[PDB]
Amino acid sequence: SSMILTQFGPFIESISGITDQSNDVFEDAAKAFSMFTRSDVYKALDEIPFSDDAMLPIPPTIYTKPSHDSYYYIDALNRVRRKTYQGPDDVYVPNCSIVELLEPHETLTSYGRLSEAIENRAKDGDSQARIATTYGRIAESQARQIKAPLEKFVLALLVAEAGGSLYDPVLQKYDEIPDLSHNCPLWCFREICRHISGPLPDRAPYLYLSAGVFWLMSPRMTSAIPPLLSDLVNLAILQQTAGLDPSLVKLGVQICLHAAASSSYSWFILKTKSIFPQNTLHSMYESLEGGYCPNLEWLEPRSDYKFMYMGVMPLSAKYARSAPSNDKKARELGEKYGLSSVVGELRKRTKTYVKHDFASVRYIRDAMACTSGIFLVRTPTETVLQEYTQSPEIKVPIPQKDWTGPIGEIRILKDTTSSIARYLYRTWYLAAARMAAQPRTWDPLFQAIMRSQYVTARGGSGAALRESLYAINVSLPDFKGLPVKAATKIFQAAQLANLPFSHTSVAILADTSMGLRNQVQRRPRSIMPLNVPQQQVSAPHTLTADYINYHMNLSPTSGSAVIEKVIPLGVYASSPPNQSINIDISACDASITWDFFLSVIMAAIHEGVASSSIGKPFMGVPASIVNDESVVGVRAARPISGMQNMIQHLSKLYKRGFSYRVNDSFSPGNDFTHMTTTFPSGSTATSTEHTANNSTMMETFLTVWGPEHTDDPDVLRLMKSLTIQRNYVCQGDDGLMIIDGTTAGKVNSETIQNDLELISKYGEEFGWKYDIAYDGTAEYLKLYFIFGCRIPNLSRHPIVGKERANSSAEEPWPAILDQIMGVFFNGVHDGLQWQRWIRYSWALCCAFSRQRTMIGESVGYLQYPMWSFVYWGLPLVKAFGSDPWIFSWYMPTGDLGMYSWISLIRPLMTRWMVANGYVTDRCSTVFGNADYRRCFNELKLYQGYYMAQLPRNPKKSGRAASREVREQFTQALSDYLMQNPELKSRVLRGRSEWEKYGAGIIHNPPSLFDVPHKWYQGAQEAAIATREELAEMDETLMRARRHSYSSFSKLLEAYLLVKWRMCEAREPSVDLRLPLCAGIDPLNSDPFLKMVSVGPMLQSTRKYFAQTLFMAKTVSGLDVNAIDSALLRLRTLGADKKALTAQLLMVGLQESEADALAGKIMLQDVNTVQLARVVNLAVPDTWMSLDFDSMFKHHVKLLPKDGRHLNTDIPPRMGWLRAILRFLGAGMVMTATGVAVDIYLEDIHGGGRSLGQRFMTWMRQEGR
RNA sequence: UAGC
Ligand SMILES: Nc1nc2c(ncn2[C@@H]2O[C@H](COP(=O)(O)OP(=O)(O)OP(=O)(O)O)C[C@H]2O)c(=O)[nH]1
Ligand SMILES: Nc1ccn([C@@H]2O[C@H](COP(=O)(O)OP(=O)(O)OP(=O)(O)O)C[C@H]2O)c(=O)n1
Ligand SMILES: [Mn+2]
Ligand SMILES: [Mn+2]
Repeated sequence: SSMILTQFGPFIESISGITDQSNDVFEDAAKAFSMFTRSDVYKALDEIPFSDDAMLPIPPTIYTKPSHDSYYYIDALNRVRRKTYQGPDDVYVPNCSIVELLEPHETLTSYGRLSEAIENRAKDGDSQARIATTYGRIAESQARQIKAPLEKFVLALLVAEAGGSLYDPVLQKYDEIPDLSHNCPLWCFREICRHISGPLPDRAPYLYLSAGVFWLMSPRMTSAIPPLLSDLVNLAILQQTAGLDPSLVKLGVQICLHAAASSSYSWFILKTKSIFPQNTLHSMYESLEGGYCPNLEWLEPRSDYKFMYMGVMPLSAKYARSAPSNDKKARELGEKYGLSSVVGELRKRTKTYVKHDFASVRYIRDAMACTSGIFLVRTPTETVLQEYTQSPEIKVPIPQKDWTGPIGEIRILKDTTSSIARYLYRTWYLAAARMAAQPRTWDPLFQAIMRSQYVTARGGSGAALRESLYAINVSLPDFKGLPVKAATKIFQAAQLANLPFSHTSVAILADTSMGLRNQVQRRPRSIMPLNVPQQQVSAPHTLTADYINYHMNLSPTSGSAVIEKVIPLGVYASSPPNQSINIDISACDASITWDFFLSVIMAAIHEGVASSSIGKPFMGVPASIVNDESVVGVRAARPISGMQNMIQHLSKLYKRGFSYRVNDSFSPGNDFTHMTTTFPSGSTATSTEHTANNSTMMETFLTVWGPEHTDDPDVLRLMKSLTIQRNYVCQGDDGLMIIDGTTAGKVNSETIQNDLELISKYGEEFGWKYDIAYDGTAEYLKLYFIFGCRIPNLSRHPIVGKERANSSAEEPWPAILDQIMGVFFNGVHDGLQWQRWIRYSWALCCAFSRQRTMIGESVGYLQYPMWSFVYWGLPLVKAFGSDPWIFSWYMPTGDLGMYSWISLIRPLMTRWMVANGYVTDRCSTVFGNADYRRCFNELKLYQGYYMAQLPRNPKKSGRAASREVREQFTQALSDYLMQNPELKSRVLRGRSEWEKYGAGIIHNPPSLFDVPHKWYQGAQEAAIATREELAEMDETLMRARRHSYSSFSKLLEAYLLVKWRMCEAREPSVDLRLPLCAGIDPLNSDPFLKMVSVGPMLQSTRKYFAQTLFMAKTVSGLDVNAIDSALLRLRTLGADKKALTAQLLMVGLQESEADALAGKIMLQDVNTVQLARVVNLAVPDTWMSLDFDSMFKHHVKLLPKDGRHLNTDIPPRMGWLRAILRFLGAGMVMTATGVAVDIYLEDIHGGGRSLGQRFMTWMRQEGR
């Protein structure tokens, strides 16, 4: 550690709260990090005096593996294939030797890549060589699934931990987290690597580079080492940052060692990934004595996902685990994978927890962070053959006699059918009828929005489309000479802009390009990038599904972020006396096929949409005539609407299937088109469509099937009390059945058990394998709940992992900084120990803040000041002589965050500056007699501040674009969007109108006329950048670093004029004995105190924020939040109604609607969150789990604590000020470590009137 | 070639 201490000494102290932070120390540490060689990190690791408790037997078979050759073969189709040994799954990268297939590197002599000799032979066609290349390429691919070299994460850990225990400001004592000599993962990482390198000077087992991956030329290396080491690094860091229990951590190291020990690391990891969850989470409290769980009320209407805390629910034996015991299967699983030692130890400990509290949920949490975090990987060929193969087993087919004759491509489900499809057809027909009945549906704007949905900078199988068209002799414009990426649906849009639907129809049957996705703890999944025509024709399906989800069921449309997965619902569902069944349908996409679902859905839509769409086109598609054979004998032609014409063509595609074109870059010679009946995932229908069928079938069960298949009085009662509108929440193939409890306690376990079994049997009837889980736990959208307590699953957020499906290289340097920051926020949302996490993050950041730059022998260095990270969100540990750890990780981001920490130590800063020579005669309103201008330039605070706001990736704009083709393109884009003359006309009105009532007031008028321009830029920025464009980006960051400044942003200089008074601590909003999120307990002071004082966010953030906008959606390309800002800004700038009416017309609204909304906007009382956008203030993501709405409303007093002040009074017409002011008060409160306090407006320098004009100036100047 |  002397090697680490000597080199990072001062820095270590600055991030441990012993000494102040400063850019000089920081940048020097950065330079030290940059000059540490890989092998030096292993040397540093050797200096560590590991304890015996940190050691465990390392399996010798981890080093001696067979040849890859016996693990592959060539099939009847000549494609290289993985040869199965452990079962159908055994398709991943096998654990084998690899050195025998390498050629030493020219320079890094001890490292090697795949023999170029082997590849050429493979490219020739040699079977043995192909096998070898494939294994070589996939093994490498498995190794690329990480953010950067493992040594950087390790080094930062060394630096951070060299600081020793941290003193808690609140608890007023040092934490007791074991030091590194007790870190078992680290010991393994060192020993495993040392054993491989052996007598070699190079200590790294492999090198993660740009030129690819290189293996250390040791006969001891294995294709399983990269995954293994990556797993150990994650555990190593968490044992120190999440305060994980070391005894548990060793259990996780064992599974991993067993994984590398097996014949296929990934396969093994996959087959055992439920060990920790099963022997802890899903087995808690078989016995229960005490503890408290939340008591929540689900407000009406349940669709709002809005809840209210009502105190605590005392627990007792009355609530012990009633769900079936998983013991048997659990022990079996352990026995089958040689892990019965671990499974047993876990069962033993789980039984010792007889009280529900912080301690026990922390144990579950700790247990679950130990699961491997690797992104499983296998060759494309295999994913495609394993995912587009299985077909649903419809145990009860829809009788052939139940269909009418054809009506084009569809057949009507006779209403005489006794098939369960009867009800599936009803829901969709009904929905379709109501959707097409809506006036909005026929509005030129809505149809424009729809048509813009799939016009994105993403792929759409462009090549296959261009050739399907060529087959009918139709050539698309090539826009030869444009600097935009051609494989964008945006490019596609332009090529089709001026072509009749009848000419592009054939494209609906074009092939589909390959697209893949690797996931943590899951198998890779293939994706279907549908083309514009295919997406167009899919509309009716998508809209009818949306109509169902919005009006007929209880469903969520969530993303991937924890902030949007409705946490409140899980707390409710899992709190006794409530119970929940976690439903999931396995092989969902393979389950939605023509034979049952699609052939019925198409018919339903096509018929329920008939009368309202009659005699009308839709989204570009024309009406037409189709052959009719419904009735027997009677065979005529039928006039169908454009909307119907879509279903007509879509039905044709759903019937034929999809031609998945597989170009496997990992398996030489594996080129082939595979036809599959699996449902498309890249379809705009996918998600919404699966959510609708889900709830529809559940409705049919509870309402029809169920009741008809059982006379059990209780099961019938339980069922009757369940409605899909109140008790069943779902998204996609995920379902959460919430059985509310009574005063008599919870519903009988045996009656629930009976119910479930009927659901299972019910699904076999239409080819759906329900994966039902009834274990006392609530699990929805990978969010884990128990007794009202949310259990973060850390294993799913690998600190070093990163998905990399394609062979393409990682993004140039700067890019990694955004990834590092994301790692930090995860740690916040996941509840890691705040001080330990913040310190490590500073280590990690410093370690990635410097990059070597080239300009042609002009070897300089790019360096981000420590201040840039603050701008990005990382809280300061100690600065300007302040006390240590006064800043919380809930500190806002950007300007709002800068204002907050600076406001919290204004005096401190001023005093410090003066005491160091930065004195002046001019008294600053904010910093008194401090020479802040000279100070902030010298500390690189201004520099860091501005550098933070610069693009972290190369810009492609500015590439030479021959004006003429440049105009042809944006024209086609325009035509696509401006298909319907009525819409264009709407915008032209908005324009001439704008020139009379709005032009001049603001300068950001959003307009549909901009979209074509934004679309072009998007297609541009999607293209690969040049080394030149890369040099330009550096120069930019480096120019801002040289430049010196005299102020911050106009907005921030305004916030600084506002002073506050921090007061008495708030009272608890929830019981302090109440577990809400494992990890957030009295051992994690700041996160905890904030949780208790501020309160948890009990409403769905998606539903909440949807209430802060006048318009939900707009044409893709424009920003709903932008539009909201312009309208409110015009109003604040005193613009006339007519002016707002003009803006709305420029974005697509019909005058009637425009004038109505404009008039409505004018008189509304806009809420804090919505109003604060006029000045670009946004609720920090980190705050999303807290009740920020209460804070704004009841704990940020704008009335000075001691009465009215002249400066504090708010001018009549400047009420909007109060909203901006609220964000500033909360910003300081949330940034201050400890309990939320009540902050009181103390002062506004030039007064509120001056402040308002100041903000108005910024407003009217945006975009000039 | 890399989707919603
Ligand atoms: N349409 C669509 N749905 C997605 C996507 N990613 C996830 N989902 C949906 O949300 C669900 C949760 O998926 P996961 O893949 O577990 O993502 P995650 O939510 O980020 O998991 P984590 O807990 O580790 O943060 C599965 C699926 O129905 C995506 O890219 N597109
Ligand atoms: N990047 C992703 C990931 C998932 N999905 C969609 O999510 C849906 C179901 O989610 P999973 O449960 O994750 O997929 P399954 O195929 O059902 O997994 P398996 O039975 O193990 O659960 C189907 C799939 O198309 C998607 O469109 N895009
Ligand atoms: Mn599933
Ligand atoms: Mn699912």
